[PDB]
Amino acid sequence: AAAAAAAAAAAAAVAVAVAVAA
Amino acid sequence: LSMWYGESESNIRDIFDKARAAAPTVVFLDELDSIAKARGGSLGDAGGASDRVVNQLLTEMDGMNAKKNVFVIGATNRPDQIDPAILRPGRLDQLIYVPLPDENARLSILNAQLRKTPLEPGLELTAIAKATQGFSGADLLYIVQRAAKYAIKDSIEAHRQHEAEDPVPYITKEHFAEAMKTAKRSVSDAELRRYEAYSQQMKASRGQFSNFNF
Amino acid sequence: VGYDDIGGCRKQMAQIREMVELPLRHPQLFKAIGIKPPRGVLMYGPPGTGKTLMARAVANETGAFFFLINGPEVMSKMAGESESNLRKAFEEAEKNAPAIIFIDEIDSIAPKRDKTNGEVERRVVSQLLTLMDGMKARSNVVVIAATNRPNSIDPALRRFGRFDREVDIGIPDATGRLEVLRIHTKNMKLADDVDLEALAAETHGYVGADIASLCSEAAMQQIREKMDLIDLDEDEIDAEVLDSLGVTMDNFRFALGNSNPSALRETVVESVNVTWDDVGGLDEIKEELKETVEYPVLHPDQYTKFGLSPSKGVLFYGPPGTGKTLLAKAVATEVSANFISVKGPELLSMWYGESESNIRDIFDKARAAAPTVVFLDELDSIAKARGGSLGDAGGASDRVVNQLLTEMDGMNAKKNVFVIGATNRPDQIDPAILRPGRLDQLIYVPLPDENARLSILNAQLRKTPLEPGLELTAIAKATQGFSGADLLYIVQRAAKYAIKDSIEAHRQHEAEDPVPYITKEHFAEAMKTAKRSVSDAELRRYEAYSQQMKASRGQFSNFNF
Amino acid sequence: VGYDDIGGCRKQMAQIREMVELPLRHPQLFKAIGIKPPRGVLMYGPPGTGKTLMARAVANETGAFFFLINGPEVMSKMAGESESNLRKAFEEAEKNAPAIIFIDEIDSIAPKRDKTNGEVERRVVSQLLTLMDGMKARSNVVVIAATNRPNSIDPALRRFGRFDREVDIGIPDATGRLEVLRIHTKNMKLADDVDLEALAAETHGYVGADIASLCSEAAMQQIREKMDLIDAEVLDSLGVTMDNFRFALGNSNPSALRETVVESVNVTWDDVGGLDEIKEELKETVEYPVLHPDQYTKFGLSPSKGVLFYGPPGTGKTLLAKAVATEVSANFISVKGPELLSMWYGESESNIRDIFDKARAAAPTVVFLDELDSIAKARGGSLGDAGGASDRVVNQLLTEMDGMNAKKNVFVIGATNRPDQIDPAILRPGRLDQLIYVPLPDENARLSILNAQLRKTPLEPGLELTAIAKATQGFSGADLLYIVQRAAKYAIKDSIEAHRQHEAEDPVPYITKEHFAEAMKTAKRSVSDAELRRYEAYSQQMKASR
Ligand SMILES: [Mg+2]
Ligand SMILES: [Mg+2]
Ligand SMILES: [Mg+2]
Ligand SMILES: [Mg+2]
Repeated sequence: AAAAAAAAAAAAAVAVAVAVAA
Repeated sequence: LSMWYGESESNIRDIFDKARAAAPTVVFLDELDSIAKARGGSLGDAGGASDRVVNQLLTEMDGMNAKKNVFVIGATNRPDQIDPAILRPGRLDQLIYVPLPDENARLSILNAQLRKTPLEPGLELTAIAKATQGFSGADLLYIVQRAAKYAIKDSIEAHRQHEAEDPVPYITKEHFAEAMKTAKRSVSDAELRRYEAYSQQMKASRGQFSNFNF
Repeated sequence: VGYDDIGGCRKQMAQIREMVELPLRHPQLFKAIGIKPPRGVLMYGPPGTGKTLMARAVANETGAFFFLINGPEVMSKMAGESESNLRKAFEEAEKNAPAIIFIDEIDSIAPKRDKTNGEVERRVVSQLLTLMDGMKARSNVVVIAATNRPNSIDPALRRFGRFDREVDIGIPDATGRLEVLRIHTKNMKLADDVDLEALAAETHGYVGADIASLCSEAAMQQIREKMDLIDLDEDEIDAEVLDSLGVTMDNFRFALGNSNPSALRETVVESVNVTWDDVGGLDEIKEELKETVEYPVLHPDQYTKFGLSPSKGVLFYGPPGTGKTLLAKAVATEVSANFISVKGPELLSMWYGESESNIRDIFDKARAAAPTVVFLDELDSIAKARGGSLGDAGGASDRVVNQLLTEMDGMNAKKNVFVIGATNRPDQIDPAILRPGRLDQLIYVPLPDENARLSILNAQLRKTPLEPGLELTAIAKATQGFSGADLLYIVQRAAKYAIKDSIEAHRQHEAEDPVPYITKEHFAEAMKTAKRSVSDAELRRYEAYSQQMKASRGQFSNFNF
Repeated sequence: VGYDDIGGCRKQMAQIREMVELPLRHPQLFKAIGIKPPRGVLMYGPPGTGKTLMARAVANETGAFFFLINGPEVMSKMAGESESNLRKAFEEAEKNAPAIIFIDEIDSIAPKRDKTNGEVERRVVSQLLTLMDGMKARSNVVVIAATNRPNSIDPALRRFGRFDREVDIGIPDATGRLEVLRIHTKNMKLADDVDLEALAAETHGYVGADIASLCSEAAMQQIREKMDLIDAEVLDSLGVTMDNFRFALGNSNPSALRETVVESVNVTWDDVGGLDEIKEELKETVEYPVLHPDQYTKFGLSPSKGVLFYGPPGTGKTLLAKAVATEVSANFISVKGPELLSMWYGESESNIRDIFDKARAAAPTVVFLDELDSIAKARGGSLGDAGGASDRVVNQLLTEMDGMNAKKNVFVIGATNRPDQIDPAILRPGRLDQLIYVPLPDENARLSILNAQLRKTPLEPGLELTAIAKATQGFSGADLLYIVQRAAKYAIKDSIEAHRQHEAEDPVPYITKEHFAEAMKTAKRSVSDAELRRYEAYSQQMKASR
């Protein structure tokens, strides 16, 4: 008989940065 | 606030959802000028995250929701940075000005702060109140703390002498006489006149108003 | 282990013991009162506080069946097997006598379903939820959980029926630490010189897992001392040296001076050697600061009898190189409270809100490991007049200042955290942070006077050998406008000339200790290039600001009641 | 590799040695004293110091079983497999005799839980926590770790019972480097002339593998110079001279500073003319602390660190910086003026603190802050972004140069053109002690400059430079260089003309008096008299303060 298997690795996120003007 | 994208507004939505879920609820927004500033000022921004945050606050405090008895209280000492939309009636309708204490208010504050402290039987606070003119509650607290410090110093040296061979059951007149020579006013006349000008501009908004009959 | 091993938290001990034992010994009271006891416990607190010890003690104490489940022990690669393992565990636990199930490190099994993105974790959380409270809920089975973070747990698990009662296993106080020391030093061969009360007083932020480390490494120091010379035999040890094994007070002092609280392990400040005798002049400032930092810690009973909270903050302003940072170093060296040192912009980050996160983290660590002295060097970087940043960097500086304000004075537990600020431009600091309650006393550190300069010279030349015929009074009188940095420069230049003469003389001697100390001519030649560091315009600004403070202060002097 | 192979760090070696060996050798003492030994170590420090080497040494020497765990080798994609790998490793280790486990590069496995987005990393962190601390945690099993970023680890992991003591395996001292050289040079055949003590004294920031690289490079240089000279007996004549080691040392640099290496420019003390007093004062200030620390510790004082050159442009301050970088033993860190700045928030200060951290790590070091007019300026500008970052950068500079640090022989060398615009707190003693003014050279100074510039070039035997030196009275070293360049250009033009004429049909192997006369008729005198007035005013104000 056959069998299944589960797998959950990761994803991709988004960051936000702050800048300084002059 | 959070570094990620949208997590600030997600957190705001979660907090207000909890507030309206466990109603009636009281929500205290300390220093509203930190998160709710006038929009568009930032020339260089983090993708306009502050603008999105203030818009989220606006929509959640007044939008397509119900009135489940949730009371927003803001406490800020710089009312010039707050966006006008937030200060609209129906969002934050009551603007309460907390001015500097008068003579009877300084006396009340001193008694309130000395309600759990042993005191000299003959000590009166009317002189201290009459002598602090521009002081604030924090300044009166500082005076009280210095007096307590001098009392503790006298107690410690007395106990040291006792061990060498209550000496100070309660604070005396001298601990205030010696503790109020370093007291100072926290708020200067520049900030005082700025807050007075702000109050008077709101009063000027109330133009041509008196004891009038309909 | 036993019931006496866990010391420092008797309240939590009793709270757990109630539902762990009483409903098993005599349920007659509960059947009389008509209400069933709680059947869910969640122990949370900082690491090393004693959660696993409490679980082990319960296991050793109760005669009931015990089942321990580690956090990631349940997960398997097959789809639908983690929940099968959980079901097997719970059914086995329930099939036996009234049992206890301990789930360690629940932050792994049971995260919030809404924030996670996988599928097996959600399914495991749902299985756990239905096992804890569903149709045919439970039968005299009590579940205990331990975690370091309760906020990262599914809200459905933080409910009555699943985890009704949450015990807070927190940092011990002085008495609790004394109990921990007594417990951990009851089986070793101690010396007669040990007073555990002094140790429990001087140890401040130790979570109880650091007490064991301190004791063990102190014992290792003692054995090292008695091994280095008395018996270095790799073959066998004679019994005589074993009997002379007493961990002494000097060993405990060494162990205390080396170790630090586990919480502040990251932020340990590298040791610098400054002393109260190393800091010349400023005697009034020295005594005032010593009182402000020692009285609330040494004499809490006095403050509690007087019903008033101590003054905490203090700011130093004055011309540069006058002794502000030196005083900070001396404090960090010879005060008994923990020290947290940060430079001015050290805690800034490009990410959005990360500076605010850093500030919150450092102040939470400071109140957690209290009493704690936090030194904020060069406030002008992180705390400027809010609203004056017309050129917007995103306005993050305003957010930083607001966070500082409402972290030094807000909704907090009023723990012992003292804030020393040091700046040389007070006019640029926001007025809202110079108020009492945050930075109460504002101390002007002025330029030295004649006696102060003489004392500074004596302090700086405390260890350097000097000519017997040398006198520093003329040097102190000659300057009349110098600072401590300038006097240090004069001393260093004299050293430079002395070392030059010594090196050239030794080289000549080798070619075919002539100078054992600095001399009058060395000082005369090092004083030829002496210069003032601070001009008068900067001194004029400082005196004008101080006079403004005096105007804010001079209204009273001394009054009559 | 045994314990003898590891060298340069004695305290840490003893710390791991006693814990790993004595409990497994004589547990009778622990039974007598009634305390169990610590069973956890986290070795940290900069990369390439010998952490893995010490682990290998203790593994190879102790008779206890050794199990090796790598960082990413245990991770997987399936749900619940990395934790299974860790469980298998720990149970296999505990099944046998008392054993040692080594989790190399633990910072990859176990970052802070709160600041991660995945889930498998959190589960494996929790698995490590439960394995090391828990009900019936360990029995005669010792755990050792190695990492480069201790602060990027879960604080729950840095507690007693998991990692009892964090030993700092840092860079070695001069003696430590001596033993490192002696250890590494034990198998290769060396020549008698070279003495390793001088090499150890000369090297300052080299750590471990840096010395290994030095030895390997010296051997390779010796082989390459002999292999090209020649086309059994060759093996006998295999010896590495002191010249090979000198070559390798000159061509090398410590790993921590390799990215900050400066392009080699050849300048020497004789290549800078005039300024003898300033040159001698700088030499004293620089090589006194590093060559003779015994005298300084005998007198119990610290040495002056900072220096600032100011004056007209081109007079030779950057030339002195080059000369120092070439002719001092301490490491050099050059930086342009605004090179450290950045557009992001809180990054220009991070830049400053990183360079200072590297400098004080690889001490002694000379940091040359060039054009302080940009970084320093004057704190308290014209409000807004005109000062918003210019003040934060200055405050970071102040607190890094002086305050809450350990004195570790870091000499800041400044160079400016309008020092009146510098923040007064920077100029304070203890930050920039020496305020050296580098004036326009006088007649004899100009003569010295000319002789220095004309050191390596053919000259006519009957040629004198006194007339050239005296006929300027207002020039700078740059202007004299310009005169020399024009003279050389005219001479080489004449040479090319002669060569072309000879080809069509060494003619001039030296520069001539007429060449100098023709080149000198168009001179510059670049520095204006207003700049000289300003500099004289500033200098006399400084002297009045003096
Ligand atoms: Mg535990
Ligand atoms: Mg300082
Ligand atoms: Mg390695
Ligand atoms: Mg240059």
